[PDB]
Amino acid sequence: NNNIIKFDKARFTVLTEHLIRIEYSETGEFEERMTQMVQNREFSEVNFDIIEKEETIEIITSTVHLYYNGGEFTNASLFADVKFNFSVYSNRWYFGEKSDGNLKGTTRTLDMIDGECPLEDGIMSKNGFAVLADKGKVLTEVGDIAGNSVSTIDLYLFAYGRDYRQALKDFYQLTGNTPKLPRFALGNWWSRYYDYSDKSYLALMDKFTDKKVPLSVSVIDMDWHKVSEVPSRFGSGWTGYSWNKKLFPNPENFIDELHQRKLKVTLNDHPADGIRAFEDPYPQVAQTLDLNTELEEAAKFDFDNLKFRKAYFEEVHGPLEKEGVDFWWIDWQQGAISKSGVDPLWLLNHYQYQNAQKKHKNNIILSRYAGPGSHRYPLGFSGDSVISWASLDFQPYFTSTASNIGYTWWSHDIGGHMQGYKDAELSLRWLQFGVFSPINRLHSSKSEFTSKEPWHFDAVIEQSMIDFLQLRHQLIPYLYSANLITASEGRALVEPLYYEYPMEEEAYQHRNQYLFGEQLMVAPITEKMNSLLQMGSVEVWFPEGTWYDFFSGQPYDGKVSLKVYREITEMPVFAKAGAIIPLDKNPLKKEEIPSEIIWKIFPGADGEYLLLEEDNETKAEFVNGIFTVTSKKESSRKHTIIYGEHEIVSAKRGEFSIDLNGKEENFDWNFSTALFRRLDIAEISYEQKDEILQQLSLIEEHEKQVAFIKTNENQELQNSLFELLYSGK
Amino acid sequence: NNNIIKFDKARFTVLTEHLIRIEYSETGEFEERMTQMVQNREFSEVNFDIIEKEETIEIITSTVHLYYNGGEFTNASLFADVKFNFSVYSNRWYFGEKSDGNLKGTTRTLDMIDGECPLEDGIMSKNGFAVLADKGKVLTEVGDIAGNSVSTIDLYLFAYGRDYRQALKDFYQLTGNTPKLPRFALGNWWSRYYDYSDKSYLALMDKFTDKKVPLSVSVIDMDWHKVSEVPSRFGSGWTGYSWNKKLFPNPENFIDELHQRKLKVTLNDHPADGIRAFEDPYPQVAQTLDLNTELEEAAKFDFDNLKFRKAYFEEVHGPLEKEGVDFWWIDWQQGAISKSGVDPLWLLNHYQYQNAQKKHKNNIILSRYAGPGSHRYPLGFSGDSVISWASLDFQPYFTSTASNIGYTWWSHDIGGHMQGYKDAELSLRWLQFGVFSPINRLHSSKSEFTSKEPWHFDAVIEQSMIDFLQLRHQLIPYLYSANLITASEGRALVEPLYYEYPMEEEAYQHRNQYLFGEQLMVAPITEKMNSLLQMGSVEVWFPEGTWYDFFSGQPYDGKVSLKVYREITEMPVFAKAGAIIPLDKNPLKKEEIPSEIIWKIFPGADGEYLLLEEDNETKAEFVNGIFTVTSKKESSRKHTIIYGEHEIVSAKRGEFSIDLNGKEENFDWNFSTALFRRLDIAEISYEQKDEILQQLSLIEEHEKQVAFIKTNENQELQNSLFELLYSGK
Repeated sequence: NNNIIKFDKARFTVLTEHLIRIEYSETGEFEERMTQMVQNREFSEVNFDIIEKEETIEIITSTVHLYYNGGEFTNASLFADVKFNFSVYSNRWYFGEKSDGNLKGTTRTLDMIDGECPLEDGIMSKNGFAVLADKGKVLTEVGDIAGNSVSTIDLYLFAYGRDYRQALKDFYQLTGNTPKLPRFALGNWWSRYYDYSDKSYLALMDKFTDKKVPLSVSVIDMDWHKVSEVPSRFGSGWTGYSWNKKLFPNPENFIDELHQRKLKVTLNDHPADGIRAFEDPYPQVAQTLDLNTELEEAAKFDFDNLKFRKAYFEEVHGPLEKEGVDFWWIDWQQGAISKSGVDPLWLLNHYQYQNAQKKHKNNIILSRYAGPGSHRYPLGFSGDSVISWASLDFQPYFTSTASNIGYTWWSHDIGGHMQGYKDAELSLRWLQFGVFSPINRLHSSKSEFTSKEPWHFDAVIEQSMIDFLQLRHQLIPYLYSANLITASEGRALVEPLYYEYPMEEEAYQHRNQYLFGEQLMVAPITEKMNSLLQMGSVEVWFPEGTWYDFFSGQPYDGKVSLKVYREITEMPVFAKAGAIIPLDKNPLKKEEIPSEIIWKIFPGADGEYLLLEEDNETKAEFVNGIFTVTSKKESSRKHTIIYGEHEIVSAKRGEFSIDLNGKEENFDWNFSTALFRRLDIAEISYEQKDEILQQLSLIEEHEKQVAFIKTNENQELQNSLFELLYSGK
Repeated sequence: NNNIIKFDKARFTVLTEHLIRIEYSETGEFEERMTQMVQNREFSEVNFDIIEKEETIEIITSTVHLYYNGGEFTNASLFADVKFNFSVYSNRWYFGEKSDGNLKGTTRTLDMIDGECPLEDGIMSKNGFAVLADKGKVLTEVGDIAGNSVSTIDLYLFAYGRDYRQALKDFYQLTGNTPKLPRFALGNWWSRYYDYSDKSYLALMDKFTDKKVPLSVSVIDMDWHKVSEVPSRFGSGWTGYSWNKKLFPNPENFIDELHQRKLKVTLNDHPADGIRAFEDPYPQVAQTLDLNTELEEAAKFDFDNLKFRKAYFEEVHGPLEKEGVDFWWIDWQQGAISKSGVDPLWLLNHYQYQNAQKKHKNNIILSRYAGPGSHRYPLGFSGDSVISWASLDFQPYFTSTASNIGYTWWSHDIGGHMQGYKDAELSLRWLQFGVFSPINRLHSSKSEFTSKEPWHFDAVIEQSMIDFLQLRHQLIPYLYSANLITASEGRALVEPLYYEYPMEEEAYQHRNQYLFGEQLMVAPITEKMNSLLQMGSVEVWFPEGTWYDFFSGQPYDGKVSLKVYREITEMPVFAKAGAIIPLDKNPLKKEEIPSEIIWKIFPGADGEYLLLEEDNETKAEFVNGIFTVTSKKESSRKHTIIYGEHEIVSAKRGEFSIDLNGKEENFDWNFSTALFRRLDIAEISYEQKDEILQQLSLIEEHEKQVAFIKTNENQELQNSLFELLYSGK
């Protein structure tokens, strides 16, 4: 290509104006094969300039000067200046050195993490550049490990400035797009490390139905297989591939019952102790792998070994798949050691994801993060988080930041995995976040005390959990459409604020705040409520424009940073004037695609929404007060229209256009009602409640209502009252 | 041997079913010579299985699968699975990696340690396996350093599960048994970093006698030699080999006076500055080592050098030994550097222990820990601990954990060495521990304020210290018998609870609690007393069975974890029903072996005790209430029998049998007396004392006495009263 330049023992490939591959080869041969990370180096031709001398080369694009002075790559011989002024003297990359500015990415797991842990770098930087080292093995054409690259140094310099979305799109072009998820992945999952029987698991699935909680996925954790029944001469029962016949006497019939309830079924797989001589598949595996059965030779876990992988997929998983297991939960915690030097977690996710496509279209796994490019193998499984306010407070930041290395389908144990402390409000706050996260999978530890069942809790917590779990299914149309946008356009469902607002300092100062698809902005509450107010709070940054609480219609004039207060049953989620959000009208109804969609419109601006589905595209447009719905293909689907407060049209078939210029724009939300409710629940003096209600009702001028609350001795009560006055301004 | 297998460049030796040597050699030659650590690889033949293929080998014993995949040893090529289920996924050893579970061992020294310090691994693990790397030099047949092993990797995989005592016995078979100590080592030692004269040292030894404190050892610290009198051109006076003639004008006569008092004598040796030209032995050493005397060439410390070692033993130590020095206190603090790569501390302990056997049978040194196998050179000397409650609180755990690397004769500075803070109760608690430790050596810093003399303190502390110092000499028969059991059977005097109770979780949760020989269980108090109770406390785990306070007879029904309270003058030490403890009846009487033994019997079960002595074995048996004493050889020894409370037989000669079925089984200890004493000393309100005494006397039902104390506002007083109610149940 004209986009390739060789100099001394180095090779430079200008992939985009903002992305340069940098290689070193001792042997004069450079690597064309794919790697664990890189799937594609075919990019459209771009313009750049070169200054090539006897001893030095300079490559010049719109955004970077890359310099190479010959010899081995050192911090002195290989370095780059960006053509940006985001910093005073952090604008230079030096080979092998770290600079300030990296917005971070993700890490393997939250196992044993109570609150924060360190993250790896991503490709996004406030200073406009990042280097992504390719240290992986080469692949063959069909995707097996081929050994060591002949490019013994192979780097990708990203110099996208603060065009983070383009950086991520081009990262997906280099490393491969995220595959499409199946719609079932986006519903509620039930999971618990608990020794259910077939009977008690079905009873619980039937109780969810009776309780009006919709589920898409039934997880069965490790007590599906033998555990205490494993003789100790074999080691533990952590790894298992044999049903516990007491609990599951007829596994296929049990899985058939979950399938009749329209559930997908996954089993926990702890692979590290392989297939030992007590296991039901051991005689077949022993025959295939020529094991010494009289010395009970184990088929040890070895995902570098083609014959082992084949026996694992065909003879260990295969029989369980025939019984109706839909996909695999790979729960790998036993380290990064293999003879090849490839992390066994990477070998599991890569080969198991590929194997899962044989039985079902667009199938998934559930496994931990295996490094850059491992987004090709959804879903992410963060693991054994400690049950704490601190863990919840980290998790939104964790989730949105992961988009910076393209890993956009994290599934967290909703409510936390293990250890930690009981607090029903923590459980409820965690579920609110989970509903507005990539995947909503309830899971817990082996404790008798950690079930995430809503009815574990009091009547208030129970009803709120059921409400949010129903909301998750209402959101599946929006989630599935965003999923197809991830797969086709390389846009994350969960974005940090700085993707949309890269030049706004406040977009970097609200770590737990994020965009959720294109129409919603979420600010989860991740701190225990103030008992004096009976409300939790978070500081929300409202960008320029008019924003509405998604639930209440409470309005906010951006741009402003404002502390917002919500009761434990309520979550801060916001939509702009002109937002159009589809919702399943029948979230409890078992059906492949919604028979009815609610179009929820926020007045005050034009807008539009494209609902992508398996077999259709439906465009909702709101222009000069006219709402129009059209689709590629016709269907019997019935559309409901909600304009602000009011249901305008109920269950109307086919394409149509309705004029909403006539209709009531304003939500009911009003200062006086909200004021009365905040004062009423507060655990403060009745004399203070009486004085605040009286004075805020009597005082007419907005500035004097604010002066009145400014004298209040309760500082947090001032901030709560200020939120209502700001919304009522 | 059939117990030897070669594969690729590796050699495996199956020493036991649970112990495998693993070697790598580039040259095809493997090491048969002894090392600093390993003295013996002759073990009886054992059965095991092999699966040997073209590219891999598996060795299978009753407890482990060892795998080697060929090539250099890496975490991928060399690894082992244990045949135990003590953990879910910590059952695999990987070459060069650490696993969870190690119960730890010991470290060189407590120099400058205030409380806890990190310890090295031992051979014991809760998960059932440990690797002990042999990184030492090879020895010649006679025990000199021969250079580098030809086994450039040489490892010992221990896979004993929780059979910790067998692991330790087989470690002693590999590394050599601990030698027998001499009986004098087990008595009280006096030491102080203080510039005594011959006259003032003898006066102090005569004051111990007048004060009824028995001593076995007289330590003379570094002010024995010139210190301030050393010209500064030579460096410091820390190293010295020349008597200070002002303080010791006639050293042999002074040592003769200590010998007439039946004391053994040791001098501090700081070896690091060698033999400099001012020293009394320098002219002889200079002649032997061909030094340049007109340039005052020093004989620098060089224990790699055969001629230096010979001149050190014969011409430096030899003259002081002729004056009557019995053994050497090696106080080495000057680092681990030598030309050979052997730690100078190891060279000192190895060669000085060997040299000490020339002048006396079963002689000792006193020196810091020099790594695995250095138990062959007793005694351990932990050094310059900081005087603190924190240091004392670490020391029992430190001492029992050291058994896990076979280093079972730690001598700690009793009361702490230096710095820290005055607290007479800390001094008394420390001496209580020391009496129930491997060695009871009182020692202190150069301060005018840190003497460990009992009469330094008030009359209460003084009497209690004298009482415990007398108890140490009463215990010498028991200690000397345990010493011969260490030397002959490889059983530690001090064991962690988990040696006896490996499957009891509570045996891992009482770090300062230990077995002391086979008949006593000790729970030292290592925290300042609660001034409200005037008592200190420790949580004691009582194993299954009936236990008695060794001192009071207070009973405890196991299994239970119970906080116990003792006045500062009292120590928690416990014996089971059926325990038989010999005691010297005449601890102040200077005599080589006790002329009279008290047999202290705890009623309620059968038992037995074997008293091993220099020239006799005496068996005490208690079966169906009949007490029998027999011996290999006859003697004039007189036996006293104490059955629970009562002296049954006084000063009876020879073999005999007495029936104790007739005699009073029960101790005097009673709830009411103990209750009155705890309330009486407590610094609480008299109204509370009156109400507790009245209500606990009136309320008849045990459950209602416990309910009454459960309402007490003083939580620690509740726990103290609960201990008495539990013992009275």
